[PDB]
Amino acid sequence: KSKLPKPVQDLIKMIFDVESMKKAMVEYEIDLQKMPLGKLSKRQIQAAYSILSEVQQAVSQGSSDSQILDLSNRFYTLIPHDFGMKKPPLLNNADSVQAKAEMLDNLLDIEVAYSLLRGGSDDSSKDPIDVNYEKLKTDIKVVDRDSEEAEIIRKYVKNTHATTHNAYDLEVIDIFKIEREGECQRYKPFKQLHNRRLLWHGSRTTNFAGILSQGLRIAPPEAPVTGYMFGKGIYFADMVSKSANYCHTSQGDPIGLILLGEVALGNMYELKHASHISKLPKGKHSVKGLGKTTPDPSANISLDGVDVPLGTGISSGVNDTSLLYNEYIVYDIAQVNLKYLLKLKFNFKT
Ligand SMILES: NC(=O)c1cccc2c1C(=O)N(C1CCNCC1)C2
Repeated sequence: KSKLPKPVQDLIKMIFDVESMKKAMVEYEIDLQKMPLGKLSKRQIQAAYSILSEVQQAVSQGSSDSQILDLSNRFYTLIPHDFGMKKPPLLNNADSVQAKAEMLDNLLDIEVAYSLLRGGSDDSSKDPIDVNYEKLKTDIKVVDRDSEEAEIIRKYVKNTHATTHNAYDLEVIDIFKIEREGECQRYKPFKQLHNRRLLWHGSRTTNFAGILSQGLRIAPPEAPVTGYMFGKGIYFADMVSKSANYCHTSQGDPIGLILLGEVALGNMYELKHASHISKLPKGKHSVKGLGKTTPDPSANISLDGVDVPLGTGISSGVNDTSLLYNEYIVYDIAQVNLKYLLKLKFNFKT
């Protein structure tokens, strides 16, 4: 039986839940009879991205239908859905390819996880929890409730959570210190770079095995650019309110996970509107999307050299911005050092 702590073990069970995988799929209207979990493939997901990019181009050009129809059939041939009747939705706009792409991102992480939860020696010497834990290649330690670290984190979560979107309330059930294998010697060279901050990154639970196992990644070339406001990179927030929205929780499954990463921002290229870049200006090492709301700068705290902007949310200088919350994008996976992972309960006000 595992020597790990209940909170950690329970974390393993969460990120490796098959049901959750089939749930996220069925929720996507994916036919589990035509496309069961095991059938999922990386190549297949690549091809699908490519089709979606062709649709974007078609949509942008103003393709004379049929071609927009043939591309739609193609995508639904690759990704088997069950509509029954009324026919599948036509992918003929930005909105459609955007959503279809977000799903492929998720489906990708599910394949990564299922491929892991099914790979390796499935013997009976070590217990399932221990085996799986290893597959993650991540050191997971529980952070004491009554500790300076926990105190800080809880304050960061409490302050950056407001009422203008008070559709729910946040409860920190567990906080873990995390250190992925490799993520250290890879980040080292970037630590010798100013503007290092502790930012948020929320994601569906089903994507966490792939995140811990392979770290946060950047969309592939084949992936359509629509949706990525500031190009293909890694996105973070300084307010749990913006990040917590990517955990996609509901009163049905009120529990989600959210990361806390130390990001070497360097000199930030500040923008107020979407802008595909990837290629920053000389001297710029990241992008900062200016939001209408920022954490009170006077409340900024630090440690080790990492700034924690846990100050309560105030109104930034600019409202001429399209963004409501700030956004931080880095285009090099090594500019990120994941530090903590939180298990949070979302209490919806309804
Ligand atoms: N994940 C986060 O915490 C997060 C935080 C801030 C902004 C964004 C994300 C995120 O994931 N964003 C997506 C990027 C891909 N295109 C859809 C939107 C934008």
